[PDB]
Amino acid sequence: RSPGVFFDSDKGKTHSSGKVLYNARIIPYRGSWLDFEFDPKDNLFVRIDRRRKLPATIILRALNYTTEQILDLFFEKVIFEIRDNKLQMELVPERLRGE
Amino acid sequence: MNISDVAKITGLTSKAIRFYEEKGLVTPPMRSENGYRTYTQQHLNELTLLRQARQVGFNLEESGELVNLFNDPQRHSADVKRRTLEKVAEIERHIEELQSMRDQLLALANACPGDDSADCPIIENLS
Amino acid sequence: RTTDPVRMYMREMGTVELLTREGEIDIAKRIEDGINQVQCSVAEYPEAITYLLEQYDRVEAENSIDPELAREKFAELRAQYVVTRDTIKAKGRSHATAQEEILKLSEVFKQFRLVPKQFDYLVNSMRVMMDRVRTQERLIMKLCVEQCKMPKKNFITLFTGNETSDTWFNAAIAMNKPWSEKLHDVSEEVHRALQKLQQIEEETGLTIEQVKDINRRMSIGEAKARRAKKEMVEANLRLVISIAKKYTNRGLQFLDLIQEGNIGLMKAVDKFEYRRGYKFSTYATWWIRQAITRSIADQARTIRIPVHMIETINKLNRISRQMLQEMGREPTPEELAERMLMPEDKIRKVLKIAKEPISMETPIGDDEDSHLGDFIEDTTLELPLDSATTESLRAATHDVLAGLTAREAKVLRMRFGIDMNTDYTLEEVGKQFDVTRERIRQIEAKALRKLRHPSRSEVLRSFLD
DNA sequence: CTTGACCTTCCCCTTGCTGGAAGGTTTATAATGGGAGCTGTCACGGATGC
DNA sequence: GCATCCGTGAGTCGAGGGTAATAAAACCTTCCAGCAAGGGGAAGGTCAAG
RNA sequence: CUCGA
Repeated sequence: RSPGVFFDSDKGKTHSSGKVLYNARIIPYRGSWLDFEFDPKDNLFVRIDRRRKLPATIILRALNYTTEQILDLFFEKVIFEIRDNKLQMELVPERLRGE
Repeated sequence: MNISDVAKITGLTSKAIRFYEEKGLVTPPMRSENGYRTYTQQHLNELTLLRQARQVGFNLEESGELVNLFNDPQRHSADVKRRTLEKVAEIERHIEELQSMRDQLLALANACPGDDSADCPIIENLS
Repeated sequence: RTTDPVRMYMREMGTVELLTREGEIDIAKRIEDGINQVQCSVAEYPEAITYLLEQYDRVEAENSIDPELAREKFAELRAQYVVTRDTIKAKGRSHATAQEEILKLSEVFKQFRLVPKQFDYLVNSMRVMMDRVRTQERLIMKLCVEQCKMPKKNFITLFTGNETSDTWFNAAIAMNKPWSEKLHDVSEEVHRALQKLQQIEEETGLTIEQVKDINRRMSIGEAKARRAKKEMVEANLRLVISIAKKYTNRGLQFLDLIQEGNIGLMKAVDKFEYRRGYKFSTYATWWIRQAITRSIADQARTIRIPVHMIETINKLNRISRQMLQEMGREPTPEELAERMLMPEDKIRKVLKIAKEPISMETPIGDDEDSHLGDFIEDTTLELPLDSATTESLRAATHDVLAGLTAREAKVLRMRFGIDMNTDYTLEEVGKQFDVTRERIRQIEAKALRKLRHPSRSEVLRSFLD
């Protein structure tokens, strides 16, 4: 195997009723094998060097990130406005597409 | 004063002192709350007497009674002079026989010049 | 939640704290005050008198001390003992003047010259006497409570009473307790065993009450000494795992080096003097390194090499390490003996002892189904063709001896041990027939001349080669 | 068949040590928490632990 | 009770090659062998007459 | 480990 990054996916065979789980490895030429994988509860998980499972944002808090910056790095904010006791949101048309 | 420091004062081997303790020659030394020989000046005097007695020509047993004639305070020196005169008489008896070997060996080493021959006048006498 | 034992050991040693510079001085003062109670409390016992007697009578016939100090510190104590020994019997054992002479013979007794064998000798003397009186008291307690059934509340009213005379034996039976009025059959054990305790009384000269506080002081001082030593041992338990990192050269496992270094540290604690102004890590490193390097040369080898041969191997290996850097070529033994200043056959002898054995389960290709233990031929077995000819030879020897008639057959069979339990010599077989030694040999020679004639030994020609 | 005379090998012994083997005991500036090895199989049965 | 975690399996028979690495030092003690030439003796084996 | 059925 060449060193680098590698996105793999089992075709089934873990949980019933489909639910393909896309894992993701990082193979170095020498060192530990950082690993990411999903879950049937659609969570994220980290397996450092094929040890036991661990919630994946615990490697983000270790990198000196607060839980405000973690949500800023991954998501896309929708701003609300409250003026004279009115509930009016902002809306770009690209977000609301197919609901 | 252990067994290695008395080897440098007199000159004996460290095994030879244990040998002289094994046979009956010297005063037995004390132990030091463990298996270690300790030595005082009396054993030093006995050993520097015995090394000189070995170097002048006495054997192990007449020196073995010479040391006992040195330990006691009496040493009535008539038998001392008797044993020294017996020793120099023994040296005379050895040296007369050894020079007799010399005289009997010089009378046969006259011939035999040392050529490439196959006969020798020396190899034929004793054969 | 773990199974690695080294994590368990380091987690267990992690709870304790390291020591500072003055902490070791504090624990050394604790150890010295633990042993000083045993030193100043043994001065009221006749075993200390025996120690004084032997230690001055040893120097009677005789920093390193001057001999005049040894002639001075062991001289006046004998005369003071002479004045103290008879005056305890004068009008009372523990008086205002007799106990002052007790403190006199105790405080001038500090003439220590303390060597630990002649210090532990007195404790080994006292402990067996206290165990003697303890087994006598426990046999009394075993007979009276468990067999005579008298209660311990009514037992301590007179067991603590005298323990010298038999007033305790016949005074508490005024109260009947009629299971314990049954003593006229079982009288003959308790007073006859109390004669032994009276013998111990007359041997020590001191009573029952005034000897138990001595051993209580011994127990207090010894417990203080052990509890002082335990903290110094447990505090420096990181120094041993700091030293045993390096000796993990693969003879022993990692934990065995630590367990040998702990015994080295426990030897180093009892030897360490704090008077010289040296820190403890200056001293204990030697006693840890010695214990590890001793166990790694006595153990950790299958064919065990003695200790002095390891030095002869290691000098050769250090010189053979230096010769590769110097010359650049691998040294032959002939030029190696020039550096070692040894005969060459000696160096060829030392280069044979090594190479610890191969495991019989190792694979000799690159496989995992063919181990080395499937190639080793058994050589002790007798061959099946050499075990079939040795029966035909036995049958042919049983055949050809039948033509020999009556005397030469038996002496030929038991002369060579044929069909006998063992072999017989010439005189042991001469004593069987009549007496004769030479006649047996003549019969043997005639029998061999009968066998060698070519009319019977034609079959035994082809058994030869 | 019997007696003494001779043979064999083998074990112990004579001095004045010396060489070697196997075992035990210390040494005082200061040193205070390991590291090697594993990741690219699949399919069960059945303990186990909230 | 049920998701999850751990133990145990995974074809037979023949060839050939193999069978490796590196780690103190001064002191003390007892015991055994050997060596310069034989001497001595003890437990077995033969010889030549009678 | 490589090879043969």
